[PDB]
Amino acid sequence: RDFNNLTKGLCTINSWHIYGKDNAVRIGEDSDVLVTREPYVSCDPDECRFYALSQGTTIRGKHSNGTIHDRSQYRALISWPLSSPPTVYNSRVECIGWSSTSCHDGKTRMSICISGPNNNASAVIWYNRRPVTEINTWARNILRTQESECVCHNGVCPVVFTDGSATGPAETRIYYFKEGKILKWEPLAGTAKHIEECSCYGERAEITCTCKDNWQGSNRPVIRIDPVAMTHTSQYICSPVLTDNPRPNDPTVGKCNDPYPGNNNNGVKGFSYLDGVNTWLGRTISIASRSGYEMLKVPNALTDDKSKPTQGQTIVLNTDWSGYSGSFMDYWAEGECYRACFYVELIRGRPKEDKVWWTSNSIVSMCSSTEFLGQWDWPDGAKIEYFL
Amino acid sequence: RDFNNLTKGLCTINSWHIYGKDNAVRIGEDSDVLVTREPYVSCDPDECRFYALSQGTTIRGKHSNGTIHDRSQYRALISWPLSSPPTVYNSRVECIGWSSTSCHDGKTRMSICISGPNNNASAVIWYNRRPVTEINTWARNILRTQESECVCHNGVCPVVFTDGSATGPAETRIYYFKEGKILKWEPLAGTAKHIEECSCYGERAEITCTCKDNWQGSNRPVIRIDPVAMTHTSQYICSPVLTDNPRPNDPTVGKCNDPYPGNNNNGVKGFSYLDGVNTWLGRTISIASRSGYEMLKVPNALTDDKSKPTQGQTIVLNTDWSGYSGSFMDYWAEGECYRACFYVELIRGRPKEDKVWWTSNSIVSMCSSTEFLGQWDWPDGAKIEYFL
Amino acid sequence: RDFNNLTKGLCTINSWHIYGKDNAVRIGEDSDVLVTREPYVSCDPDECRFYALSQGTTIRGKHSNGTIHDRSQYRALISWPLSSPPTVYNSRVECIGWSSTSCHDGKTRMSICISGPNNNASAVIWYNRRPVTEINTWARNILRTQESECVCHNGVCPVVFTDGSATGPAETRIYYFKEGKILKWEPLAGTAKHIEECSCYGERAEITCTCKDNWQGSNRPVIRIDPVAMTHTSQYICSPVLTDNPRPNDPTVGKCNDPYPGNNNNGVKGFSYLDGVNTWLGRTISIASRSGYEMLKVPNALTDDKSKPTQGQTIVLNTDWSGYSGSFMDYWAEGECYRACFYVELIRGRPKEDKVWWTSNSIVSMCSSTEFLGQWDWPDGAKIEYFL
Amino acid sequence: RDFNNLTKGLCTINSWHIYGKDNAVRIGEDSDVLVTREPYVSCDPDECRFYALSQGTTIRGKHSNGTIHDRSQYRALISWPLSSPPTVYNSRVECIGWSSTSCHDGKTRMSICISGPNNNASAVIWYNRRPVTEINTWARNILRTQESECVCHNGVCPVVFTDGSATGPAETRIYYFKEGKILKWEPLAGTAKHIEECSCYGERAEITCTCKDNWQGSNRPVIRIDPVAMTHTSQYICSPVLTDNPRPNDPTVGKCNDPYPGNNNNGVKGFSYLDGVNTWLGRTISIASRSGYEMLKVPNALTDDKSKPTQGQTIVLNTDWSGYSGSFMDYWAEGECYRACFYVELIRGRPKEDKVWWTSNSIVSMCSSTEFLGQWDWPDGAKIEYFL
Ligand SMILES: *[C@@H]1O[C@H](CO)[C@@H](O[C@@H]2O[C@H](CO)[C@@H](O[C@@H]3O[C@H](CO[C@H]4O[C@H](CO)[C@@H](O)[C@H](O)[C@@H]4O)[C@@H](O)[C@H](O[C@H]4O[C@H](CO)[C@@H](O)[C@H](O)[C@@H]4O[C@H]4O[C@H](CO)[C@@H](O)[C@H](O)[C@@H]4O[C@H]4O[C@H](CO)[C@@H](O)[C@H](O)[C@@H]4O)[C@@H]3O)[C@H](O)[C@H]2NC(C)=O)[C@H](O)[C@H]1NC(C)=O
Ligand SMILES: *[C@@H]1O[C@H](CO)[C@@H](O[C@@H]2O[C@H](CO)[C@@H](O[C@@H]3O[C@H](CO[C@H]4O[C@H](CO)[C@@H](O)[C@H](O)[C@@H]4O)[C@@H](O)[C@H](O[C@H]4O[C@H](CO)[C@@H](O)[C@H](O)[C@@H]4O[C@H]4O[C@H](CO)[C@@H](O)[C@H](O)[C@@H]4O[C@H]4O[C@H](CO)[C@@H](O)[C@H](O)[C@@H]4O)[C@@H]3O)[C@H](O)[C@H]2NC(C)=O)[C@H](O)[C@H]1NC(C)=O
Ligand SMILES: *[C@@H]1O[C@H](CO)[C@@H](O[C@@H]2O[C@H](CO)[C@@H](O[C@@H]3O[C@H](CO[C@H]4O[C@H](CO)[C@@H](O)[C@H](O)[C@@H]4O)[C@@H](O)[C@H](O[C@H]4O[C@H](CO)[C@@H](O)[C@H](O)[C@@H]4O[C@H]4O[C@H](CO)[C@@H](O)[C@H](O)[C@@H]4O[C@H]4O[C@H](CO)[C@@H](O)[C@H](O)[C@@H]4O)[C@@H]3O)[C@H](O)[C@H]2NC(C)=O)[C@H](O)[C@H]1NC(C)=O
Ligand SMILES: *[C@@H]1O[C@H](CO)[C@@H](O[C@@H]2O[C@H](CO)[C@@H](O[C@@H]3O[C@H](CO[C@H]4O[C@H](CO)[C@@H](O)[C@H](O)[C@@H]4O)[C@@H](O)[C@H](O[C@H]4O[C@H](CO)[C@@H](O)[C@H](O)[C@@H]4O[C@H]4O[C@H](CO)[C@@H](O)[C@H](O)[C@@H]4O[C@H]4O[C@H](CO)[C@@H](O)[C@H](O)[C@@H]4O)[C@@H]3O)[C@H](O)[C@H]2NC(C)=O)[C@H](O)[C@H]1NC(C)=O
Ligand SMILES: *[C@@H]1O[C@H](CO)[C@@H](O[C@@H]2O[C@H](CO)[C@@H](O)[C@H](O)[C@H]2NC(C)=O)[C@H](O)[C@H]1NC(C)=O
Ligand SMILES: *[C@@H]1O[C@H](CO)[C@@H](O[C@@H]2O[C@H](CO)[C@@H](O)[C@H](O)[C@H]2NC(C)=O)[C@H](O)[C@H]1NC(C)=O
Ligand SMILES: *[C@@H]1O[C@H](CO)[C@@H](O[C@@H]2O[C@H](CO)[C@@H](O)[C@H](O)[C@H]2NC(C)=O)[C@H](O)[C@H]1NC(C)=O
Ligand SMILES: *[C@@H]1O[C@H](CO)[C@@H](O[C@@H]2O[C@H](CO)[C@@H](O)[C@H](O)[C@H]2NC(C)=O)[C@H](O)[C@H]1NC(C)=O
Ligand SMILES: CCCN(C)C(=O)[C@@H]1OC(C(=O)O)=C[C@H](NC(=N)N)[C@H]1NC(C)=O
Ligand SMILES: CCCN(C)C(=O)[C@@H]1OC(C(=O)O)=C[C@H](NC(=N)N)[C@H]1NC(C)=O
Ligand SMILES: [Ca+2]
Ligand SMILES: [Ca+2]
Ligand SMILES: [Ca+2]
Ligand SMILES: [Ca+2]
Repeated sequence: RDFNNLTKGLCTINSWHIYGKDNAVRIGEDSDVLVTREPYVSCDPDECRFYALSQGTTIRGKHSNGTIHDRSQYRALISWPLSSPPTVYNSRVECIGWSSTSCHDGKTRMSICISGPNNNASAVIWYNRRPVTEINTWARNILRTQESECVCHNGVCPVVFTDGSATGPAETRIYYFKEGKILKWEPLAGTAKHIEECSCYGERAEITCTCKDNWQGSNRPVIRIDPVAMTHTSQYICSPVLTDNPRPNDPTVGKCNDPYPGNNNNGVKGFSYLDGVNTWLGRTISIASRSGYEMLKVPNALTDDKSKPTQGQTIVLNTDWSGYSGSFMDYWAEGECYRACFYVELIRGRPKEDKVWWTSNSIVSMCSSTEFLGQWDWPDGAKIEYFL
Repeated sequence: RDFNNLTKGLCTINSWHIYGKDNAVRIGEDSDVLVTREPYVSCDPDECRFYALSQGTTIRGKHSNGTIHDRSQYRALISWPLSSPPTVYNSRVECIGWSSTSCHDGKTRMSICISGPNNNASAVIWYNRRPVTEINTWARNILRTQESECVCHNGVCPVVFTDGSATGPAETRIYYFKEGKILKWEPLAGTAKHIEECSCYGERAEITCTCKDNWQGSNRPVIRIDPVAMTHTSQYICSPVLTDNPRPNDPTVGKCNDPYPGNNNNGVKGFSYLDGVNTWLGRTISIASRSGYEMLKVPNALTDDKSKPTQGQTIVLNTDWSGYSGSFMDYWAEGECYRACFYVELIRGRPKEDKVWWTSNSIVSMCSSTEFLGQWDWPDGAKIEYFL
Repeated sequence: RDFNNLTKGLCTINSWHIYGKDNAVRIGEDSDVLVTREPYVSCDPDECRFYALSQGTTIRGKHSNGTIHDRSQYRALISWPLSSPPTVYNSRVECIGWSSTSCHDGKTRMSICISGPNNNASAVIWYNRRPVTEINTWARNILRTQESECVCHNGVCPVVFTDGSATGPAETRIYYFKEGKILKWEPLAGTAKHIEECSCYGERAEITCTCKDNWQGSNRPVIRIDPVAMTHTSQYICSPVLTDNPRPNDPTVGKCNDPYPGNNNNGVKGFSYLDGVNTWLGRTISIASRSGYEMLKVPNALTDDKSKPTQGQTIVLNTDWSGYSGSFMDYWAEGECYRACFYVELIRGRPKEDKVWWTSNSIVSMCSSTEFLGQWDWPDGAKIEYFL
Repeated sequence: RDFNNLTKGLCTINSWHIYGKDNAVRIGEDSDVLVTREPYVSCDPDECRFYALSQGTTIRGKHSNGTIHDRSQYRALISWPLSSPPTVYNSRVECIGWSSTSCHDGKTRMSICISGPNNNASAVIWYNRRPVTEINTWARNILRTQESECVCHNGVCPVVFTDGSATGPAETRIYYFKEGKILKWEPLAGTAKHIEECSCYGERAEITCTCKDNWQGSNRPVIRIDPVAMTHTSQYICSPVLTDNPRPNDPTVGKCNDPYPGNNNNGVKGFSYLDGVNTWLGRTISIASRSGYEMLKVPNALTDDKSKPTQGQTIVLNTDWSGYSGSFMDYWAEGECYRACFYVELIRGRPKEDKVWWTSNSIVSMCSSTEFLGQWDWPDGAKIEYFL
């Protein structure tokens, strides 16, 4: 109809309720489920769906062998109905590639897939299910993007890309697209020293992205975008409650404009909702691996370098595998505020579970409640032994 | 379009004709059919569908082992086309949880799923396929609901929940929702001493629910709701034709305001159509187990403590497994009256058939006919030996 | 929109072109295809679909054992997209039962399914996908109907039923339905001595049905219905080109008002297009079994007791299995005339191929061409050995 | 809405970006994927889809044995969602046959399938999913057509057919259809000596077809059609960059009106975009077999007998199997020009890989970019060893 405008602020997050869960690995042990990774969720005005990067093979299929690898010509961005698993028969291919993002602007959806060899990748921007724009690699070193939904305001949908090293300074760009066409792009500015896999959400005409500093930071970089002025700023979450993985133990004081040191060249895509006292941070429980997942209310985490938790909710037990996590919201729901939501990728198989030769995942997702709801843990649920 | 109003009375029930049957277990022996239990049927203005609580695994899959358990993080309310089986590929997830209800108000559908650990469950009310309201457990002991469709009148859809003990007094509440929001809730009143899994239907602006007294009664409790005044009453079916399971043998006189004794802490979800002489009761044939199923016309069963059958129809032979049963009607059919319908859950596997390690079911459903139709029996039809 | 009226006459049939073929048995050897029999084809104003009586199990499934049987509680009328096979995942259940008919009146579709034990069957008439009318058995001996599409005119859709003996006189009735309700019914009249499984088509406000006299006739009975006056007549195809199976060898002169003798208590559902010189008869090639299939142009077959073929087209070689055949036409196609179409059921398995324990079929269908097209034969195509 | 008119010219082709890839063989190793060959792509105003000739069996099924054969009664033209594989459950049958073409005219789609024995084949032209016209073989020797999409202009959709010898002169005809009806047909004229499997595209009210001279030419014949005047011309691509397979090595000067000699009675369906300096030719890398695939910019290839490449892009490595290739464009995209697209059939199995008994393929497709994008190679990706 008309382009959606981020006119509402976030609802008060007093807890998280269960939103969707596909139990993909459990079900796929005996049905035609595609092997995936790097999942996310994204809404259209009339439907919300699960998204991920297929590996072009079923879990039980013999081609599942070797799916620990990230980039191949057999990957594609696929979407499927909320809480169903990604099967061969219900999965819709949005585009071909090994890194993606996608978002609805209110009128139609823009999906972006990057493919190519390491030194010669290219992004192709689809709008209304047709290819419209193509961007060639600028640093010739794995052009890559969010791995979660982008956000639009009045037709303008900013997207963060990175090209270059994962263990040194790289070239991050913020592209402002409208109907799949490039209106403008900027180089990253601010104090964030390295940007990877941004998780974004929008409220009151501002887009907040919590990304990942693979190079040096255990605290997360944040990019705040003005989609009207088409400008942005960057910094790090000030809080001592560190949210990358692996990471050192929490200090008593964090860093606002520098990476918090202790772990180099590693991390995991993650997210946060930064809204004054209504601030909640997601993170793996383990400081060593992608294990467990919890949400912590840390009032003013973005700007207060001594902020610590005032409330929390466990999502996945530390005795269960987690993985990537990101933000999304249903911008087309009823009500006066946007309900914060997130998903957690539950990785199974390699490298942690190496008795099998594949790597896949299932999805669990939650949204906020103004109630103070009791908590449950939500594991993948599959028994690896069955796959042997 | 507009909210549906219960303006019609029930059609005269002279017999029952076959409405739907999915043969899920038979078919699932060699196809991707989800393991389920606690099924029901519910209509939208343009389609009627089968509903149930998936176990997040196929019947043939290795994860089917252990599906006798009621509550896990792998369950979800799913719906699928009438008479098809619940497959991985055609099942639509309505919400995540291990206890549910769902009903269309004429404009859109409300679905409710409760999830959580025993002492910390929570309900989330979805409307128009979006989460709108959340209710936290009030007694910290398995918050639970109908397991069959709710009913709406002018946008108001009452739902009965219970939280607390299954073998003592508990806290039952009647919530009146409109567009997924709570307009009001009451504690249970009347003479019903324990309420569980209510089966409801609406006619002439009144909603009748035949539930289950797990604690003491072999006769069924009944809750009659006024959706306009948002008030209700409760009692027991007076008739000596006892309809819970297990149960004692039928006496010559029943009880109108107290549970009829003889069996404690057990039962099965069931239903009835209470309409003066046009009254029909459903029940298992066996007084000891979920075996067989028959419909009995017992004129004035609700108010006459000596009422006995004047007609009957066998639905499932006593040599076949039955299970849960509930009511639903197509409130959007043509004609001057609402045609009473019901379903019977045909449970296969554990605990009765323990050579297999799973528990699932298929569905058979009937609706009333003004004709006096010949009868057939409708068993699940699967051979357990094939699964070995 | 509006009720369809049979305002056109048939197109000139100079040959038959391929219309649809599902290769169900071939495909089902390694995919989830339901076991069926008694198939047909029927069109809606915007789509034409394949129909059949499912056996409630896949071909490869263990429950396929015993599917030679005709009537069980696991059968249902299902429809699926033209030329696809009937799979567990794309098959839509129209109603439950072991004998059926279905037709679109221009506004919506009426489907009829009969179920029950032999001495207590009942038909339930569905309209707009809802049950509207029920008819109880009148002779208590396998109430049964067409097994192919009915035809409508201005909302009136006549249907032929038979109840009683298959090897003696029985009680055949012609019901005139409108919006699923009974406007009227007549007993069969005319000279046809036994009626079973009528195949019908409509043109110029008249409905012609070529049925089967199981009891005595090797020539086929014909019922011509006036859907406006709601009256009919009956006789036999006069031609010596006999079209039932099994049957004696063709004589030089046939019978117009009596069954042509030589074979008792047996036959196969079949059809014909009776249109003066534009007359074409379908029949198995073998006079002994359901083997082969050919179309023969026999000018004035209905009224000329010495009529013989003037042209022909082989559909299935005599070295291939055939089975039931019936008529249908797309009453919503463009043009000035109705294009005659038909299907042939290609039965595989029992009783002819008894190395397997199942009985199923695939479908081949043709429509007429005003051209004189070259001919091909169209067998099922499956290798039974593969199923062993 | 209205008939589409070829009002735009082609966009400038500076490179090719990835458009779609189904990884059918990889996925089909463990899921219900139909065996196919002779694929293509074609767009409707609201969706673009993959098309191919099914073999009426899954790859893993036992009936896959023998699928190297081209024509059987078990083949059919099927279409399915872009980039999904052709499965039993998502494939839509357009018509029955072993040679086809299909195109949308802006209002609805016309699909053509030819079936029959070698000496008695016939084409049936479907429009709006209904059979409208039939054409009988004229030379009684494998009536055949494009194997890729046709193109329409103001309702007129020209189609090229050939009937007769594949190793001598044959009878090629250009049919001009409108709403499935024949407006006119011509015999082939011009200098092309043999025509087979034309690949066509339209721009600025002209339709260009790059076909295949099976008999003598290693250079490709080209037919340019005027859909308004309903006339055409024919010649060969003048360029020395030879594009058939097998073929001799490239000379320094090609032939404009005669087949370039060196290889007789063999070839492969292929295509080209002939647009002055904006000219790009596709071809297998190997001069001996269907191996590899590359796109070469050869300015003025059609008219310049000494034209050589000025740029290029590898699509499939010479160490990977290729096969048929053809053109299509989304005539309903936004923008001022038509974006040239093409697909490459990646054949697996027989005759090159004879350890398996089947022959199938997957699809890769690209469209043009005005950017100068980095290149990747796109192989089928399946491991034949897995199928053993
Ligand atoms: C039914 O449901 C309800 C609803 O969920 C249940 O109630 C919930 O219970 C939760 C668990 O207790 C509770 O969650 C905790 O909240 C704490 C904050 O509240 C307390 O402090 C505030 C502020 O003073 C008070 O207002 C309030 O009254 C409380 O006293 C959080 O602080 C908790 O998180 C910390 O502990 C958990 C382990 O429980 C860690 O995993 C987590 O990371 C936090 O601790 C680490 O990080 C901090 C900050 O740097 C460190 O100081 C600390 O030492 C830890 O550091 C180590 O571990 C991390 C992670 O591994 C590592 O990185 C680091 O290096 C160190 O090694 C926790 O979030 C809910 O708030 C509460 N909800 C409500 C509404 O009440 C109820 O119990 C359920 N009922 C039943 C019967 O079960
Ligand atoms: C073709 O189709 C038609 C249509 O279906 C067939 O006709 C139907 O036939 C049915 C079976 O006969 C018949 O059903 C019965 O109806 C009885 C009522 O009708 C009779 O009584 C009235 C009132 O006097 C008369 O008007 C009428 O003329 C009849 O005489 C019911 O009473 C029957 O139910 C009871 O019996 C069945 C077993 O048949 C039990 O399973 C059932 O539970 C009922 O009996 C128990 O409960 C009562 C009440 O408390 C006890 O008194 C009794 O002892 C039983 O108690 C024991 O068992 C229960 C259950 O296990 C246990 O809990 C308890 O503790 C005890 O142990 C039955 O419903 C249809 O009405 C009739 N329909 C029509 C339209 O005619 C026709 O036969 C078919 N044709 C062919 C050829 O087959
Ligand atoms: C390319 O395609 C075209 C198009 O299809 C091919 O041409 C077609 O060729 C067909 C086969 O020849 C042909 O079909 C036959 O048509 C005959 C009628 O035409 C002839 O007679 C008329 C009338 O005189 C002439 O005008 C005309 O010129 C011809 O001379 C039919 O009579 C044929 O059917 C009979 O024979 C077949 C076997 O071929 C039987 O299966 C069939 O049942 C018919 O015969 C039985 O029944 C009759 C009637 O009672 C008996 O008299 C006779 O003895 C048979 O009876 C026995 O068998 C039956 C069945 O088993 C049994 O019940 C009974 O008891 C007995 O045991 C046949 O239909 C097409 O018309 C023709 N089409 C066109 C447009 O030309 C062309 O050949 C193909 N090209 C190539 C290269 O292959
Ligand atoms: C990142 O991405 C970019 C973008 O893709 C990469 O850059 C691309 O690199 C490509 C590979 O180098 C390049 O493709 C080549 O383009 C050549 C034309 O450009 C050159 O010539 C022009 C004209 O002078 C100059 O303007 C320009 O500056 C260049 O110098 C083509 O000529 C190439 O094709 C020929 O070679 C390939 C092998 O590479 C053959 O397979 C192909 O068939 C062509 O050669 C055969 O045919 C010709 C013509 O008849 C014969 O003369 C020749 O001998 C060959 O003949 C034999 O082989 C054939 C086929 O088997 C057989 O039939 C025959 O009988 C003989 O046996 C090639 O197309 C892109 O244009 C370039 N793109 C851009 C935008 O720059 C970049 O490298 C990537 N980066 C990294 C780090 O990898
Ligand atoms: C989001 O904001 C823009 C205004 O920036 C709205 O766009 C106006 O919409 C009306 C109706 O479409 C037009 O007549 C105005 O000219 C539009 N645009 C501009 C850019 O001025 C848009 O409608 C808003 N979206 C919603 C859902 O309200
Ligand atoms: C059910 O009853 C309510 C009246 O209680 C009907 O609601 C009225 O509908 C008309 C048209 O929508 C409005 O103009 C009235 O104001 C509506 N409501 C009220 C609450 O007064 C409703 O239309 C009835 N439903 C149907 C199907 O007739
Ligand atoms: C089939 O015939 C009936 C007439 O018998 C047509 O019905 C008339 O349709 C118009 C528009 O719906 C009404 O105003 C007339 O009263 C209708 N009916 C009768 C029974 O008189 C019907 O429209 C015809 N169908 C078609 C497709 O033309
Ligand atoms: C393609 O061209 C034809 C003109 O040749 C357009 O057809 C005209 O369309 C308008 C509206 O439908 C009619 O009133 C004219 O009579 C139409 N036709 C002719 C043949 O004169 C057609 O609309 C054009 N297509 C598009 C998409 O613009
Ligand atoms: C305190 C529980 C009382 N109660 C109603 C039961 O135990 C019911 O028993 C039965 C049962 O089949 O008897 C299954 C139900 N299972 C299910 N809905 N998943 C279960 N309810 C819950 C919520 O687990
Ligand atoms: C008294 C029965 C006479 N009759 C028409 C038959 O026996 C038909 O025979 C055949 C048959 O293939 O010959 C199958 C039919 N099977 C089927 N429609 N399920 C069956 N009809 C019924 C209703 O069972
Ligand atoms: Ca890091
Ligand atoms: Ca009880
Ligand atoms: Ca007979
Ligand atoms: Ca050649």
